[PDB]
Amino acid sequence: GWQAFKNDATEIIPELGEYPEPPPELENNKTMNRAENGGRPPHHPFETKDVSEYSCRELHFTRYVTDGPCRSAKPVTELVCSGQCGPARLLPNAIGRGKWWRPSGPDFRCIPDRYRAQRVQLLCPGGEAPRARKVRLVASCKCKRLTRFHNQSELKDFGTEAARPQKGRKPRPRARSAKANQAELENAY
Repeated sequence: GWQAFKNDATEIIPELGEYPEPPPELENNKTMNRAENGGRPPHHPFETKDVSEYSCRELHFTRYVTDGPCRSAKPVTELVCSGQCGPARLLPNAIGRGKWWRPSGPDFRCIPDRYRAQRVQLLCPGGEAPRARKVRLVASCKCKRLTRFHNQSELKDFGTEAARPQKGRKPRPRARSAKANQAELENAY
């Protein structure tokens, strides 16, 4: 006996189904805003003081004086002497072409004037008492030219010093003499 089999063809026609189509995935944002500024500084005109009188001008200064544990309740006025003037040139004839002799050393200076002694009132804290303080400050001042004629001068000061030895010997003055002399006195007939 024998044993056989029976088969047929074979067709492969699958339908499948792999169509993955998911939704999107992104983002989109915007931006918008506003701000404000500020700037309103002060504004004023310009100015300037000018002074140039004759003679030596008077410099008025102010400062607070203090002496001890107390202090001046108010400032003090001080007068300083300063300024500039001319050589004051004015002759009855006024000449000068190409001949001179006198010195050509012009100078300028102002002379002092009456002074003024002011009294300040110093106050102390809770514990001490106030105290007065007098201050001698110039009251006036005038500008008077003056020609000097000084000379000579001295400045600086730098010197030195050196010391050296000193040896030696005295001389040797030698000399020997001899007193000798002949003489004849043999007379005859």
